[PDB]
Amino acid sequence: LKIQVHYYEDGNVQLVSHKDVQDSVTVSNEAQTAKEFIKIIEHAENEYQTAISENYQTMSDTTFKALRRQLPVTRTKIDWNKILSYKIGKEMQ
Amino acid sequence: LLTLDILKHGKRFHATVSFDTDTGLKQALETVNDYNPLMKDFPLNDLLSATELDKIRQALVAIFTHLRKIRNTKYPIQRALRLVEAISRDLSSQLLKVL
Amino acid sequence: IANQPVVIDNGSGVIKAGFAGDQIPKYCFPNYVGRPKHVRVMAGALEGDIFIGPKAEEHRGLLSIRYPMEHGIVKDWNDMERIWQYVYSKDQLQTFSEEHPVLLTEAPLNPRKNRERAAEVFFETFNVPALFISMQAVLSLYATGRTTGVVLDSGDGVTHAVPIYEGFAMPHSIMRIDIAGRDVSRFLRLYLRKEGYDFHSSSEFEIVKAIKERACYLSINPQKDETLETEKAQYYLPDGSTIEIGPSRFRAPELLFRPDLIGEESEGIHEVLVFAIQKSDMDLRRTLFSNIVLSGGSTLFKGFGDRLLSEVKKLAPKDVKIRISAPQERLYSTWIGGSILASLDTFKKMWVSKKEYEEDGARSIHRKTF
Ligand SMILES: Nc1ncnc2c1ncn2[C@@H]1O[C@H](COP(=O)(O)OP(=O)(O)O)[C@@H](O)[C@H]1O
Repeated sequence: LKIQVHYYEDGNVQLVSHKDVQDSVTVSNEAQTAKEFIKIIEHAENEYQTAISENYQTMSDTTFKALRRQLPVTRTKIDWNKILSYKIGKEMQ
Repeated sequence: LLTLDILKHGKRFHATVSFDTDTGLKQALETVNDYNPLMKDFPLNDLLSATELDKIRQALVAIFTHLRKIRNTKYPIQRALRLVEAISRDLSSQLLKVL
Repeated sequence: IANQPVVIDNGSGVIKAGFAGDQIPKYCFPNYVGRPKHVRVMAGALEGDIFIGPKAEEHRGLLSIRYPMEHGIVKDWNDMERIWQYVYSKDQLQTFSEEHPVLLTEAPLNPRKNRERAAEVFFETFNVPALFISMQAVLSLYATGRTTGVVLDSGDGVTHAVPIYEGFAMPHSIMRIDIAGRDVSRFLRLYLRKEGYDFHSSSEFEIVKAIKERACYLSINPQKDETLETEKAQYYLPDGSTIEIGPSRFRAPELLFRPDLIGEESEGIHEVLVFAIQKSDMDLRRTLFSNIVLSGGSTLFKGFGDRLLSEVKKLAPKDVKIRISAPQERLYSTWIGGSILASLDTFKKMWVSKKEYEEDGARSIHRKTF
């Protein structure tokens, strides 16, 4: 189930994903495996779309925090006047 | 140095480190040493007793060729220009008595 | 330029001072002011009215000891001026307040007026060349040498926890309650009255402090020990009497872990630590739990650290290494940290010059408060 989504309003963003679904069932009958094939399909697709949405939900604090935090670990802004004015004590350990 | 040893042995690093850093003597001495050969053996006496214009010709060329070592000693711009005008001041004084 | 920075560690109960670079504070004495109560009759008596330091401690019976600072906030500035002036006297420093920059410890979350009027006092009556007000937790961590960790202090009038990350003391996680040593002594006085022994004189409250300093402990189980009758050890007064304490020795410092006994909606020390840690970045909780430093004289009770470990384990999440350090200089932690901080070359750029104070004013201090 490969997905490609592009968005470029005042920028550029591309979502590329796929889930290597793997499932099995014995071919019992035709109508049974037809709607059962749909059962596996509805399962994996509802699962996959929902999971993708929640991956978007947990992205401000996990993925981005792997790249760039929203706020530093001190949870405050930067006193540029402090860093430039004097060394924070980094020389001392 | 004994006083400095007193302050170092007494764990008071302030006056000891400031004795060399807060005093601008180190940087003053290094700039002094940068201008030290430039100030020794200056041919201004060649310009002093020069009444003949030919002596002044050769003197002027000699002084400037000795001054040519300011390429390696960072000479300032405005300082060099006031220097040149000072050279012209003494040139004018010599020419005044020459006339 | 000046001679050397003087690290004056304040404290609502014990002031501590000395020059920077010193190993231990050479000058420490209680932060009280005693003036006589009786009548001068015989000539040749103790001349002078206000006494501070060892002389005020010696002739303790005559004085009417009061405190000018309470809960890290100065209530009387005249007594504080005399105390600071006493620090610069011939009995403590023998120097002048004109050739020494001053490092000044100060508790967090205090009013702006403390820094403002204290700065006026120094730069105007003392005319110090440079003043620098700082926190106290930052100094205690500098004294231990490590750099990231919380600091749990409980001095005489305040108690707080500061999660420090490499020197940047996180200002959004400093919990602070006002239940410290002096208040524990006060509650101990109440319990001594309930025992039958009365101590109410101002120069007798100090005896109550002495009892707190050498006869109290912390029970591990707070209730199991209350349901038993202890051995009821005695106590010798300076007078020579005898006081059997009993249950009034473990319930007295119990106040720090439950300020319900004093009737207050504040929290215990353990809750101050856990809230100070939990109101921080989730990525630093394990590092903060692995580095807790105690300081302040109220952390000297018997069984203090052990009970703190038990309490924190009850509040911390499961299987997180909790580690509480407790150096041997909890009384001198902030001062030693001041000696390390002010003895650096960056302190020249870290203070506030007198010229700057005359130019901008108090706003310059709040600007360069860190
Ligand atoms: N052995 C002790 N046990 C319990 N409390 C003590 C002991 N020694 C001192 N104290 C209390 O601790 C206080 C000292 O803390 P202090 O140094 O005043 O902190 P700060 O100086 O930051 O106010 C004193 O008021 C005293 O009441």
